Amino acid sequence: GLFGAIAGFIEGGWTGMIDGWYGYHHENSQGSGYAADKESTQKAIDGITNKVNSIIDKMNTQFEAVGHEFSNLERRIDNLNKRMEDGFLDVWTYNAELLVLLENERTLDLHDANVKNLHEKVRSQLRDNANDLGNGCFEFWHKCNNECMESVKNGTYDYPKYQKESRLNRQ
Amino acid sequence: GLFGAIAGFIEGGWTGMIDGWYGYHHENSQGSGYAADKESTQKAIDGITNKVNSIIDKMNTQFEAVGHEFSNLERRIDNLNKRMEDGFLDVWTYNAELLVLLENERTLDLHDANVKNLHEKVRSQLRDNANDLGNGCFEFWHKCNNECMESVKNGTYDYPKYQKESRLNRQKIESV
Amino acid sequence: GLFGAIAGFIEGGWTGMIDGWYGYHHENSQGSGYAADKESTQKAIDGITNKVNSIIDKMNTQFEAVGHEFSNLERRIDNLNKRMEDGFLDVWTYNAELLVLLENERTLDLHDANVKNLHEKVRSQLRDNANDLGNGCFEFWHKCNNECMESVKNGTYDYPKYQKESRLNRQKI
Amino acid sequence: DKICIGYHANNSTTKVDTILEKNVTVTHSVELLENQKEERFCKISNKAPLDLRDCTLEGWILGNPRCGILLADQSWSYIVERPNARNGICYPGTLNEAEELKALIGSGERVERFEMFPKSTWTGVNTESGVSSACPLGNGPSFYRNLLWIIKLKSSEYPVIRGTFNNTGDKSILYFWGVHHPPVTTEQNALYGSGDRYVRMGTESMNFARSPEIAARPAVNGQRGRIDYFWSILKPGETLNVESNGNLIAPWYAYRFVNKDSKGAIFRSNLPIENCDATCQTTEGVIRTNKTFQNVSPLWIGECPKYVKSKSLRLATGLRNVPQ
Amino acid sequence: DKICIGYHANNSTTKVDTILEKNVTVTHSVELLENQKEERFCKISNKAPLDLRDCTLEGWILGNPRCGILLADQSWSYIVERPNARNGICYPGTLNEAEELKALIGSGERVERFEMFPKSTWTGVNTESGVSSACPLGNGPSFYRNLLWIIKLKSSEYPVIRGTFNNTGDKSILYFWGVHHPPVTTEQNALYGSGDRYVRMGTESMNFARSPEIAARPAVNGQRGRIDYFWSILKPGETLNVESNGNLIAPWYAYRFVNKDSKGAIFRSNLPIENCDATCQTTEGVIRTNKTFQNVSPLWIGECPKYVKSKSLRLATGLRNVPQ
Amino acid sequence: DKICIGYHANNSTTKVDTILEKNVTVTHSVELLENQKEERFCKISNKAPLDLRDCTLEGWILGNPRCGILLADQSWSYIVERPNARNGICYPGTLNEAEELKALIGSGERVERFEMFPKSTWTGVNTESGVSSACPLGNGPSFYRNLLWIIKLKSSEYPVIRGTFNNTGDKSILYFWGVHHPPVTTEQNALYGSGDRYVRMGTESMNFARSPEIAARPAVNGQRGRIDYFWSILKPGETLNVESNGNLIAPWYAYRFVNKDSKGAIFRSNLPIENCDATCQTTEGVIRTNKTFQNVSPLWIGECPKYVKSKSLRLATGLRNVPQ
Ligand SMILES: *[C@@H]1O[C@H](CO)[C@@H](O[C@@H]2O[C@H](CO)[C@@H](O[C@@H]3O[C@H](CO)[C@@H](O)[C@H](O)[C@H]3NC(C)=O)[C@H](O)[C@H]2NC(C)=O)[C@H](O)[C@H]1NC(C)=O
Ligand SMILES: *[C@@H]1O[C@H](CO)[C@@H](O[C@@H]2O[C@H](CO)[C@@H](O)[C@H](O)[C@H]2NC(C)=O)[C@H](O)[C@H]1NC(C)=O
Ligand SMILES: *[C@@H]1O[C@H](CO)[C@@H](O[C@@H]2O[C@H](CO)[C@@H](O)[C@H](O)[C@H]2NC(C)=O)[C@H](O)[C@H]1NC(C)=O
Ligand SMILES: *[C@@H]1O[C@H](CO)[C@@H](O[C@@H]2O[C@H](CO)[C@@H](O)[C@H](O)[C@H]2NC(C)=O)[C@H](O)[C@H]1NC(C)=O
Ligand SMILES: *[C@@H]1O[C@H](CO)[C@@H](O[C@@H]2O[C@H](CO)[C@@H](O)[C@H](O)[C@H]2NC(C)=O)[C@H](O)[C@H]1NC(C)=O
Ligand SMILES: *[C@@H]1O[C@H](CO)[C@@H](O)[C@H](O)[C@H]1NC(C)=O
Ligand SMILES: *[C@@H]1O[C@H](CO)[C@@H](O)[C@H](O)[C@H]1NC(C)=O
Ligand SMILES: *[C@@H]1O[C@H](CO)[C@@H](O)[C@H](O)[C@H]1NC(C)=O
Ligand SMILES: *[C@@H]1O[C@H](CO)[C@@H](O)[C@H](O)[C@H]1NC(C)=O
Ligand SMILES: *[C@@H]1O[C@H](CO)[C@@H](O)[C@H](O)[C@H]1NC(C)=O
Ligand SMILES: *[C@@H]1O[C@H](CO)[C@@H](O)[C@H](O)[C@H]1NC(C)=O
Ligand SMILES: *[C@@H]1O[C@H](CO)[C@@H](O)[C@H](O)[C@H]1NC(C)=O
Ligand SMILES: *[C@@H]1O[C@H](CO)[C@@H](O)[C@H](O)[C@H]1NC(C)=O
Repeated sequence: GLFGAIAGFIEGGWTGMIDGWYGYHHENSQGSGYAADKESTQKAIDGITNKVNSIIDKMNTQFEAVGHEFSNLERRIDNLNKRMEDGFLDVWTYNAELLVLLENERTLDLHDANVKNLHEKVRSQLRDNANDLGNGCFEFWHKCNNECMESVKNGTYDYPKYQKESRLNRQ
Repeated sequence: GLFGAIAGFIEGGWTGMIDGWYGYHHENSQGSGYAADKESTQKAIDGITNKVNSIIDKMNTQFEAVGHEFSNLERRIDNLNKRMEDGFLDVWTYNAELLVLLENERTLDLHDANVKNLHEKVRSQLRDNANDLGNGCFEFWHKCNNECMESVKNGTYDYPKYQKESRLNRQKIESV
Repeated sequence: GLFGAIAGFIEGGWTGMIDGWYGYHHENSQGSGYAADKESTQKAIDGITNKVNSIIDKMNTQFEAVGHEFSNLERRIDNLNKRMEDGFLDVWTYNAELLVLLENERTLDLHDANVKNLHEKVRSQLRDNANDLGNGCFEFWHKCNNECMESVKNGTYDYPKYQKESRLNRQKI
Repeated sequence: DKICIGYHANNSTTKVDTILEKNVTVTHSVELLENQKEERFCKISNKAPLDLRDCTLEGWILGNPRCGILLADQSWSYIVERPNARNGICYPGTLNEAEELKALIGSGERVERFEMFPKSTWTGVNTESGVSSACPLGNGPSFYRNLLWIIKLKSSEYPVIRGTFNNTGDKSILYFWGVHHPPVTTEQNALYGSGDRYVRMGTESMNFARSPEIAARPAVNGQRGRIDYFWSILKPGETLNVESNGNLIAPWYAYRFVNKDSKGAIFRSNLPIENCDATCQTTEGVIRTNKTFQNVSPLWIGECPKYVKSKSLRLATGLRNVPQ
Repeated sequence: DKICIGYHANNSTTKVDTILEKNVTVTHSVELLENQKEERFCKISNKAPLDLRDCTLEGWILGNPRCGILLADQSWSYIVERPNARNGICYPGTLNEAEELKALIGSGERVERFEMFPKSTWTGVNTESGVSSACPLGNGPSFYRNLLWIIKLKSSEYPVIRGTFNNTGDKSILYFWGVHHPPVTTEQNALYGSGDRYVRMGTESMNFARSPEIAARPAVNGQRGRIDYFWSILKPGETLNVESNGNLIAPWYAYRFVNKDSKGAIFRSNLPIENCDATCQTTEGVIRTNKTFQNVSPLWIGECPKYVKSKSLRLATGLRNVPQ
Repeated sequence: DKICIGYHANNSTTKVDTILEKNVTVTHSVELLENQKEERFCKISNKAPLDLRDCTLEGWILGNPRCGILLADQSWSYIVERPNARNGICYPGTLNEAEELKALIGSGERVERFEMFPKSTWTGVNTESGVSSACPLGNGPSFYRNLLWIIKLKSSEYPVIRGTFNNTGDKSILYFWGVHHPPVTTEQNALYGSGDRYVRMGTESMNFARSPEIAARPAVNGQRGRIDYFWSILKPGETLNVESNGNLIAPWYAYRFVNKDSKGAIFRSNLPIENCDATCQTTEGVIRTNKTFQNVSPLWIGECPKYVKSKSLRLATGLRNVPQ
């Protein structure tokens, strides 16, 4: 099912992030920008490439009808051949068309899960050192420089390092 | 693929909410009541309707057996026709029976996800202005009238407006 | 899709837990140890067994080719018979091979979701009486003995019972 | 003050099956399979089916004298043949390419019965006295109404007889003929004559020839002799030339044939044909449903749901039903 | 004090494929496809198969004189025919509807060999000396054991011979006969005679008559002559009348036939038959498994897993294995 | 200071269908179905197809005199026959097992044309003047180049004529023959003679015999007579004996045949054959694509994508497109 992120609590996408499917937008004194998430984007590409290739590969056989002819006294086996040829045509049409419907659903949900997981990955590190706006953004309770931003992306964010500074800001 | 809500951390359903699949139950000085979330419910209805229609639509062809006859000297092509007709019958039976099993799973999981997402949606606005009971309910740390209740469902809940009143009531109840 | 737990925020599995698929590891004054959660594990076994059995059961018919022979003047119905035999062979090969790919995915994701749900179930009981480390572990703000651990696993953990001891340890720090 | 998020529940006991779990009670579901039938035959496209009654398909188009009720113009939506109909090929013999004929007629919608060759076509022979107790009309002996059994005059020899039909219509013509095979040479010489005798038919697209095959056979319907029956299609603009010096069972009445523009059907059934209408007609009965599947029969003509072996195909629409 | 939630891991190196990722190590899995076979033939349902050995199916059922090892009643679970069997139709000619014959016998369970027409049926003729070097037994000439080659006595003409068999049994009867086509007029006059000759076979449902077609054909086994072989089924209650004044290869021994109530098989194979039992027997060998699919062969008898082209079909049951 | 998690969006308006929702805009997708073709025929495996041009398959392989451009050695990847080709079976009659013939040739790669029986084979007869206005070459009457119409000498009778061909090559030989059926007894006596006439062909594996069937038929191409055409395969090492006392249409030229090791094709089409290359060649044209599916044609030679009825099959790769 829907994982609630895409067109969810993150209401829209970024036309400004062009180097990846999932990523970050950061803000501090050193300026701003979009940056793709390097881990999740590549892994998604690998999986979807695999899905597309795997689907193509399982579709890589063909029922081949023939142009054989039948006399006016062969009407029964003629019709037999036709019902068979139409039979497999309808089976493979069903398989192809339904697979596309079902897997398109799965693919879109896959991205949704990837975005949600990416968001929780970040939310989990920042903890109470950041203010969750609920829309996919986090406001820092401390000064967060470019390297600080990088640490979040690496998933290596140092919580106890900034813990006291964040906590002391209580109005 | 369970999302943990239905027969999950929300232990049971509401026979009292009859106007929708997913919704709210509120309590305040003005009383209580059930209300369906029409947005998430209607969207689900459209999706399930679409799934059923799409399935019916892909099942909209038929292999048609015929009543042709064969002589006692035509045994081979008789059996050929029979193995073919039984062939597609077993194929379509397989397709139909397995699809029902698989997609019933997905449909039920879909509802679970919808309840979960609607729940996270409310939790995200209330934040620490409310007490998460873990059962799908939130106790407000402030007074929430009907207009306050409406904003939560509708998604316009004003968090900082109630922030001050809420924070004093978490302090007053704690023994520190 | 991924539910983020398996090979996720819980980085790896436990070779030390041999009695179940999903479970716990505890540490306290009385020592440490692994324990399988038997409820969620059994439910998974029942579901997977049913899935496997149902798949086998829908595969429980066979298209049977025959060894009938055809003369040199029967080339057309011979070729017809072969294209039919190869026809159903390709359909069932496709069905089997693709079903395995898709359902292996679903099965692995199912385990992921079960671990995730199990993790939130625990997180919900402990609340702020424990510190969420983000790796699937919880540091208790109070002393949690073997019986206390059992209550968490068994799902009967008494929150207000430990609340004051927890807050005073958060107060002193 | 509190607010709770939750989901619908109702009084439903309806269950569906899932891949992980069987018998799951759900709030809403839809059945896709139809198991209901009216055991009877109705009209397809407001056109009545043809009941063959006490006659077999072969008995009808050959014009068995006991099939008189059926010998006329016919327009059918489909054909109903009764399992044990007694009136078949009354005079013993093989219908050549019988199954292809059944397939042809099944693909047809209408036939117009007309007299192809009047009795006066064949002169110098006895075109009367060609009847048999094996093919009775009423109590008295008779013969097929679409075939003419010609026997020799004892006065003259059996002359070479000829007939011609030029098909100038737009409709194809289904016609029949035969070759008589007497049990003993005595009868062969008495009915036709000595020497080599032949029956020869030809058109622009067909060339036919046979000779009598005299053989002693077991009695069937009091007859040890045989007739090899044949059928063919005279295409529009084509011409049929008939030439024989003996043993000829000549075409008499034939059918102008109209090909059905869709699949036709021939049902083997005991079910009553009634005054009713149907969109979907199976061999087991009428299906009236909006459902996608049916377990009733693989054999049908109108617009029917897909046939499967399933007892039920129920899709969950609502959610897992969990009343408190 | 702390508690962690986690998941199982073990020493499994077994891998499965998923739609998003290949070669994924899992803790538990089950293989659905069987690729192992015992290359041999075993018994199905406590019944031994029939090895045709050095004889072809036609050679067996016609009774080729070198097939004596097979000359008896036969009951088979299935039939094994050897690729290069030398003993077939020894005397050159065509068996009409050969492939339909194999299909019928393949659909059979048991045949009982009996004498249909004893030599005393045919009077006024030579029932001995009906042999040829084309069908040798040892060095000396011989003939099929189910057929009687009748030739004229040196003294008299070939008289009209007659025979009758009423099938009063409940079992269908498979019988064979033939029409001899000598190469030259010399042999025709010497073996049977001048004038028009005939072979006449008939039942309630069949009418057969032929004359000899004298022609010199390329030599096969020293023979410019030919025999047209035929086979048929005498239904229970039916009667066969045989009438001939020459060139008849008469039915001698025939078979009472028992229809197999399920699919039969005829395997063309070199595999040895052993003393063993099997539930699933393919043409490539025996499969013993509780698995759902098999990689061995599409051609089999008994209860076999579905045939697919796959090398492996492995379902994941456990989860992704992540040891530490 | 803040950080946000988000996802890609762009100007893509490309849509896909899902099970829950139709017309869903996505950032990235791939079309799996190919609807485009070059309406023409190209080379498969760098080998050109055979253009039959103005001749039907029968007219070509029988050697219709107007098909002379094709009467030579031929090597094809596949065969193209044009719908309304004028040069067919010119002398009226039926080609026996025509559809099996077309199927065999379609399974072929190459034919080598050689002279099987030269006119000098047949002694005591007239091998010239064997022509007809129904098979004209230019203005003058003519006949097939693979067939010899043999008639009686003016002076002598039609003697029993014989011919023999031993096939000592490794390739099978495709050959043709016929039986002439005059409309009236007069012509039969004039061309061949009275009494019983026969046409007899034989090999180690084949037995063929026919007699003239004299009958008055409707005129086709100014001919009331007919020819029954036959074809067969002389296996390597086999021998063909031809024996006739009349009414023989003799084999003259035949073909050394090369069996194709895979499926061959015969396309009935008006599309032009060109010097070009294709991996996938359909009957409707060439498909050049990396796509998995195609809606163009079920009939093809070479390596083609799977045929379906779909108008589009588009898989989502990227995500739901949601610009700011
Ligand atoms: C989603 O968000 C809010 C949920 O209640 C709604 O915004 C509130 O709706 C009130 C009810 O209509 C509006 O009423 C105003 O205030 C009083 C009610 O207290 C009315 O009598 C007035 O007519 C009206 N206008 C003024 C100037 O008072 C409020 O505008 C508003 N309240 C607040 C605090 O913002 C949205 O309408 C709702 N959207 C829906 C239902 O579509
Ligand atoms: C980015 O993350 C990686 C790990 O994901 C960091 O590398 C680790 O550094 C620690 C030391 O602090 C080592 O104990 C680990 O073994 C390292 N991991 C690996 C895989 O080698 C890396 O330092 C991070 N980069 C920054 C700038 O913080
Ligand atoms: C699922 O529901 C069916 C409802 O028919 C149950 O079927 C009954 O099961 C008993 C034994 O358990 C059997 O006698 C019959 O199959 C049913 N009895 C009836 C209809 O009286 C079934 O048990 C349920 N559980 C499954 C299939 O696991
Ligand atoms: C069917 O056969 C399979 C494989 O031959 C058996 O598989 C096992 O399941 C048991 C369950 O307790 C495991 O302990 C075994 O380890 C499995 N086998 C392997 C090789 O891993 C199975 O026992 C059979 N079916 C049933 C119902 O038992
Ligand atoms: C067929 O080949 C085309 C190459 O022209 C493939 O399309 C390209 O795919 C790459 C990788 O995603 C893109 O960067 C290009 O923009 C695509 N070019 C297009 C769409 O014109 C296409 O994916 C291939 N199709 C299949 C089914 O393999
Ligand atoms: C209650 O349940 C019955 C059967 O379980 C159903 O027919 C009915 O529609 C339901 N609702 C009512 C009675 O209001
Ligand atoms: C009758 O057939 C002849 C040819 O035999 C020809 O005149 C025409 O096709 C038919 N006659 C008419 C008037 O159409
Ligand atoms: C893996 O460990 C288990 C548990 O001890 C045991 O089966 C064995 O040691 C290993 N399995 C294999 C197949 O080697
Ligand atoms: C994955 O499958 C098997 C592993 O046993 C191997 O043969 C194959 O090469 C592997 N594929 C890749 C890309 O490594
Ligand atoms: C064969 O025997 C049965 C005995 O049931 C008899 O009724 C029948 O007439 C016999 N057939 C012939 C041809 O005599
Ligand atoms: C499409 O791209 C252009 C160029 O980058 C930019 O204006 C915008 O993203 C889109 N254009 C419009 C008119 O929306
Ligand atoms: C989707 O796109 C086309 C537009 O004509 C058509 O299939 C349909 O009307 C549209 N809407 C839906 C819901 O399919
Ligand atoms: C055909 O020719 C070969 C020559 O290699 C010969 O051995 C064989 O006996 C011949 N067959 C005949 C004449 O029937």
